[PDB]
Amino acid sequence: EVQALKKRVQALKARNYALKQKVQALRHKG
Amino acid sequence: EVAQLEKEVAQLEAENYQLEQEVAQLEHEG
Repeated sequence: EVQALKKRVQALKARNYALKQKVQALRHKG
Repeated sequence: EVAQLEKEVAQLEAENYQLEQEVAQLEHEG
């Protein structure tokens, strides 16, 4: 956890959380 | 959660990467 990795995880779910939400919106709606 | 981050990364790294590759084509025009 120690802001060793805990500081890097925020870089994966940060943008991922956005796409994961719009992903289906892109393929579906167009 | 030190032993959790080690897994918290592979968790997103697997998803964040799975989307970034699909989103790069899905929202090509949008």
